[PDB]
Amino acid sequence: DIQLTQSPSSLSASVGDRVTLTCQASQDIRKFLNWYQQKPGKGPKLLIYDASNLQRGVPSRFSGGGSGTDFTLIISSLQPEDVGTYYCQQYDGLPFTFGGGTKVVIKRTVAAPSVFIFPPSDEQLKSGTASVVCLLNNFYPREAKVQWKVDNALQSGNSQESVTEQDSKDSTYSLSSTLTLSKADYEKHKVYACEVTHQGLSSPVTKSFNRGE
Amino acid sequence: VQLQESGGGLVQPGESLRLSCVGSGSSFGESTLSYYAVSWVRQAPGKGLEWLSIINAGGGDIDYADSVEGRFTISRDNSKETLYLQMTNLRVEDTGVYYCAKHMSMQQVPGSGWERADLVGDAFDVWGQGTMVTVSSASTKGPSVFPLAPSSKSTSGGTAALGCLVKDYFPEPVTVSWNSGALTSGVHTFPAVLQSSGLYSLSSVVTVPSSSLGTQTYICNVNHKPSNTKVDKRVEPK
Amino acid sequence: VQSSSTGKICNNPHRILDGIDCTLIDALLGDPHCDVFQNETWDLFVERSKAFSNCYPYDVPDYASLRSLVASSGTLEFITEGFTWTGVTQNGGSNACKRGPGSGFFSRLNWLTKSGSTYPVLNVTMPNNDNFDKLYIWGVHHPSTNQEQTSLYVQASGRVTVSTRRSQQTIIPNIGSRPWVRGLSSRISIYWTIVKPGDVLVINSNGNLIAPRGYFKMRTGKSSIMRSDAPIDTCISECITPNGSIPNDKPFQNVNKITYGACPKYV
Ligand SMILES: *[C@@H]1O[C@H](CO)[C@@H](O)[C@H](O)[C@H]1NC(C)=O
Ligand SMILES: *[C@@H]1O[C@H](CO)[C@@H](O)[C@H](O)[C@H]1NC(C)=O
Repeated sequence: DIQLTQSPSSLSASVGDRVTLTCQASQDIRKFLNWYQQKPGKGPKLLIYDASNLQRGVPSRFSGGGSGTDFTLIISSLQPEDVGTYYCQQYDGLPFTFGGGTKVVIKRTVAAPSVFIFPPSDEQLKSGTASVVCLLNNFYPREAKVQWKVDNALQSGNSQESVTEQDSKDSTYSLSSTLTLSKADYEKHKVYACEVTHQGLSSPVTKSFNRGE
Repeated sequence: VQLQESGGGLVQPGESLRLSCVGSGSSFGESTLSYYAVSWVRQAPGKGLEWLSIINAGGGDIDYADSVEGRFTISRDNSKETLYLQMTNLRVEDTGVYYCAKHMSMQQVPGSGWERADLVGDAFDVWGQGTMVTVSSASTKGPSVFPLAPSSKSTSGGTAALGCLVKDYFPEPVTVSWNSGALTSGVHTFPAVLQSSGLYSLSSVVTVPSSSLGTQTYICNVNHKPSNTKVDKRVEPK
Repeated sequence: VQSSSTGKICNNPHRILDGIDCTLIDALLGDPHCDVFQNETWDLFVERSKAFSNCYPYDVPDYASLRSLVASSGTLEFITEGFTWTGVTQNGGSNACKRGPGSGFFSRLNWLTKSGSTYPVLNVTMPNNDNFDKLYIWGVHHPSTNQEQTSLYVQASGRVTVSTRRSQQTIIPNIGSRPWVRGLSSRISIYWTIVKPGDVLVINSNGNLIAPRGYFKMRTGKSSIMRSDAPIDTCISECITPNGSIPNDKPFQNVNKITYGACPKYV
């Protein structure tokens, strides 16, 4: 089978920067090479067909070149809506194959998260489990540390995080951390705190509640 | 030309499932899907794109990827502008989003008696939204929906956060909207996480003005089609 | 006066070629059920009333003249030439003209269609640098709707011009519905051009060209064609009629006005 290798694996660049993505084929595929953009949880969209043709309706900041084994996709002026994963794809031979993708991220000014904590609902406690949720809203960069504390005991092994994709307009992220406890454990303790560490914060921010208040 | 897949859902290892893709609208000529070759392509959760099968406009020149050859069968009914993928002997690793994708080159003009000699198989210029196929021994389970209530201490002067926790469902996906899709600004619906129980969970949150908390409605509409569950949860302060 | 026949055409001393289910024109164009006639030769081609066409629906303006010309030449010898067709898609086929399991077309013709979103003004040339005349067979496609026209050829109106120094034919496709033939209301029309030694075939088209693949060799000689249902038999007879082979030992005959070979004069 023909293998396509993309470089880099991911990149970040500033709005307006010129960005170069490469694709290398394991053999000569002439110009039977196409580029797609995929935004998270959406279908791919064709950008460039047959190595260098710009698909109708695609902004002219996208261009493609190369032939044989080495291909490039260039974004001449990166825009906030260009975030997503970019795939090359060959049809020189069966099976048709895609590269592994290059993820494109916007590098923007640091933005501290707005933090919010949510106690479990009384309805949920009827299930025998309690979920405590911490929300970090509209921050940059993606890296953040959320620690859970229950009456000042640091929690490990019982939380999970989920992060949005970078917003196509403001280039920020949001993140949830969910702490899962049994009802019995939840009701033994009083102070529930979410402690957030992030580049945009000079010292950690803590949000907390007292159970039942 | 626009494409819409359907038929995806949960099946047990070894079972069969049939996917459909329906073409609607027009392109050059006023061309419909039946002018064109089409492939199925899938994407496993968090992974890249894998080409599966191709079929020419007139039903011929079929080929498959080795991963699915002998198990999957591609076909089409041009009178309904519909493509099919008949899957059999399904395996856990067949799990993923399945897309219908139209190849760009005109391959026939129906009614003209012309067909292109060669199957070009060039760029996929139209893709559908995709249909999720989950191959698992685990059971379907509808979610429970709980409020993420705006706090008593939700001054955060002037902006408040609220949401819905959609817990303990299988398989993916669930969809969430707010106020039947009228509230979109400030909404974040997080990607699903697989819990240690083997069930999924997700939250959706929105930020609103603090002054709006007494005084207009916020309902999260949760839909989990695999279990036919539909909940409209009204979210209010304690 | 020779007044009777055996009712059979003797296969000597003339090379008799039995068309079976094929007209000479279908053998010429290369209708797939006539593939067995490729490069055949004859003294007399025999056309049968069972003959039928089984390819894309077509007509030939001035059919009788092309049939006569080919018949007199006595050969379907075809030489493929290196025509270049830049910016178009070659080898168009049809479910109306199956060859093997798949859609096909007349073997000696090349159905050109658009490439991508464009069909350029084709301008090709083929010099005759040989010492014999070349016969080229070509055509024009008549779509049944404007949507077919623009889907296949881009331009809303095509045109095909084929010329040499001696003459020019300019054919304008006629978009419209003809009577239905096996589910199609479209047609191809067939035309021809002879290119003498030292002359040059020029083809110019911005749509609807059914292109030649090469040329047929032209000879002059004794060959002809006859319509007859008489079976072929293994015997010798110089004189052949549509009713069958007749003895030529008598000076007159009243079997048929149509004869091949050294025959008695008709009455
Ligand atoms: C066709 O070919 C000849 C030789 O290049 C050129 O002089 C002529 O202008 C061309 N005609 C058209 C109609 O393109
Ligand atoms: C030969 O066939 C012709 C044409 O069908 C007919 O007019 C003629 O009478 C026939 N003659 C004999 C002798 O069979």
